[PDB]
Amino acid sequence: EPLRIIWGTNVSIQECTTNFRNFLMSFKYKFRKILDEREEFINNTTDEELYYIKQLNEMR
Amino acid sequence: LPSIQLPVDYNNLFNEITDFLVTFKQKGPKYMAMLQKVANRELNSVIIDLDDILQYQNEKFLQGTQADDLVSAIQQNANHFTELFCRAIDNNMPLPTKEIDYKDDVLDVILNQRRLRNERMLSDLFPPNLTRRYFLYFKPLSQNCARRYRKKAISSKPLSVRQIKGDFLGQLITVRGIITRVSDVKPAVEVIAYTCDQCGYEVFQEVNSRTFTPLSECTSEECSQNQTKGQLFMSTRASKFSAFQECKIQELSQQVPVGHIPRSLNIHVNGTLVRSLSPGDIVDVTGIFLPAPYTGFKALKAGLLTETYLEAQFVRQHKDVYNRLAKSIAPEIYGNLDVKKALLLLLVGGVDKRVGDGMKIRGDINVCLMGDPGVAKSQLLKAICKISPRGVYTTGALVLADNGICCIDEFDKMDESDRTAIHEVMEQQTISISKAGINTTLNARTSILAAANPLYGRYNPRLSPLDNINLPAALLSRFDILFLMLDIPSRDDDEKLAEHVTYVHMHNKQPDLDFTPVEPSKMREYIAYAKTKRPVMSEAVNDYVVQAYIRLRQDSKREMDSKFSFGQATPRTLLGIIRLSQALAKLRLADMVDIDDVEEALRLVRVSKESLYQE
DNA sequence: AGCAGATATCACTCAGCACGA
DNA sequence: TCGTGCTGAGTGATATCTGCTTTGGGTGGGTGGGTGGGTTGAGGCAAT
Ligand SMILES: Nc1ncnc2c1ncn2[C@@H]1O[C@H](COP(=O)(O)OP(=O)(O)OP(=O)(O)O)[C@@H](O)[C@H]1O
Ligand SMILES: [Mg+2]
Ligand SMILES: [Zn+2]
Repeated sequence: EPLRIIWGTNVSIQECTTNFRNFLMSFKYKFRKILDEREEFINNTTDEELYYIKQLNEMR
Repeated sequence: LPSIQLPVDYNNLFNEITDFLVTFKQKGPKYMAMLQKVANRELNSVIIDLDDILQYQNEKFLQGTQADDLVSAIQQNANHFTELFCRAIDNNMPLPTKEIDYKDDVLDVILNQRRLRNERMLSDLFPPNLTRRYFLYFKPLSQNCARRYRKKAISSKPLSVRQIKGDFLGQLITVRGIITRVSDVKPAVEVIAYTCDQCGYEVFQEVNSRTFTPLSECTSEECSQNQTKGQLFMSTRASKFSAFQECKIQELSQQVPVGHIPRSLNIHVNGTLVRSLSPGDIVDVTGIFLPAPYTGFKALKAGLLTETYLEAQFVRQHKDVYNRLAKSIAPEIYGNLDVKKALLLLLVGGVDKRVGDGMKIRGDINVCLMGDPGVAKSQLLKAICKISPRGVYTTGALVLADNGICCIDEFDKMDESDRTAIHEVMEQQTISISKAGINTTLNARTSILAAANPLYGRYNPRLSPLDNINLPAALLSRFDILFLMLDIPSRDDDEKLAEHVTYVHMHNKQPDLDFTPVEPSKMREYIAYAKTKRPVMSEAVNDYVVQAYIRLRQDSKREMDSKFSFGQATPRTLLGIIRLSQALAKLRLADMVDIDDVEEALRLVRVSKESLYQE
């Protein structure tokens, strides 16, 4: 099948597209909180709610 | 193109270079270890020491297998030997010992795919500089090593800009001078990578000139064969770039002949040597003197006349406490203890400026010296400016003085515009530019040292102090401390002054032997330590300062009832008193401000003006 | 050296006819 | 009404030669302009 690759690299454009779509569809700020070593500041409503889905809805 | 028979055989010299790189020792070979480091991406610059080459030649001669003089060949024509050494290094590059992510690099993938395409075509390439990940430089032959082996070191002998003539072109020479200009670092293209929209192949181009003509048409075998006309498009991702910097080196004052103007020589910096030269530093730049041919119509119109520049290869950079410090400020002058102490207080400039209410008391203990001609005002200015790290000397520059003392000479002669500029510097501690061309505002918390002469040239006792001073009274009031210096004739003082000056003229050294001046380095580092320090004051000292303030205010009002007083004491005098006390506490290295410091500041204030006025 | 205009010599398309099928 | 040449001059096209001009600086000028650059120093003038 035609397979699209960024010139000079071996990264598949399809893989990047699907990864970004998955990240946008399912992501919560609690992951950022745990990454930043601020896990004990996690609440139960905002950090457990989808972030970029809400951003897209507000943008629309 | 008639030929000549020159006594140089590049094959033998290449063999010599390879043997030197492989075998030379000074553990394993030094340059083999360097290449091993380069392979593992640990080093990006290789420097060839001509001393090592000379030692290797001496050893070979001692062993009986006399070889060609490589040092002289390198010195006489260094441009070719750079490429020769690069080729020798490439032919003997050790395999990497530390695994690296090859697939990350774009060039690796592109070359691997080119290899795959070539294999496919065969079943039915790139410039060496493209893959090079290091830079080569030549270190001049040290004079000590040359004298040890009975040889003359032309490369390492310093030369002035004038001594660099046309017969030195193409050689490795050293230049001594002061850098006057350095440009910004910019990317210089060496190899250009193109792409074919139709073919799918990559093309490369080598640039060794000021200008180049880009490719337009594909030259690939496939394209040619198939007759497909494919356009070439530049690709900056796969291209090779090297940091470039252009600098100007000017002659030193002692190198110019009598009745001649200094000259300048261009310098080109490539590779990792970038950022090694800054304006104002005296340097010993070693490089290859080369011409810069023109191109196109300019080439034809110019004629035989050629520009020149230097390819940088190596850069060598040239280099009771209160009383002691005061006396060591300017040993050459006759003892003026109070003025020296005031200069110390200005230099340290200790202060706590953290009001946070919208403004903050000025953190500079400004000093102004006014006196008749004859006092060593210029000497104090020059000395105190030299000691200061940010001291700037100007004649009636502020930006350079930011967060530092400003050394202004001929203060009275200054134009009114500069008077307003310094007024803005004091009251607002800001530098503002309002121009069409540009609009930049730079903060300036800089202290000012001012030297001025009276209105009539010499102080007139009959006239009031304000009359003798041309500057506006507000500027005088804003000055934290004002020192009036006068020359009163006297047998004893004149005799001592004459003896001191005569001894200085004869023996070229300080006449005083009662005490030994403190080393300037110790004094400056002590000043820096004091500046780093932060003092603190209590409530009792605050009440003492308040009492001193009321006493001073009453005394100053009584004095100003007459015309002799310079001016009435004001809250500005207060703030100056606390500033001086904080500076003295910083000097003491004790956090708590003591009553002794306040008393010393008060006596300094009294002796700055009244001591000399009463005389 | 590079660029824009021009000359002239290089092929290729539709045109159509003779034989036989 | 398909296949295979032979004829053919027309309609291209693309591989191929013939003349500027330029940088910048007065070794192109001021009937090409000064808003396309140069350009710091001396000089005369009006408002001050
Ligand atoms: N106390 C002194 N001891 C020795 N030499 C001195 C002293 N005071 C002044 N001089 C000499 O005076 C000479 C001229 O004076 P200087 O330039 O130092 O200051 P100044 O008279 O305040 O200057 P200006 O004439 O520019 O107002 C200097 O060469 C300096 O050597
Ligand atoms: Mg002076
Ligand atoms: Zn191609």
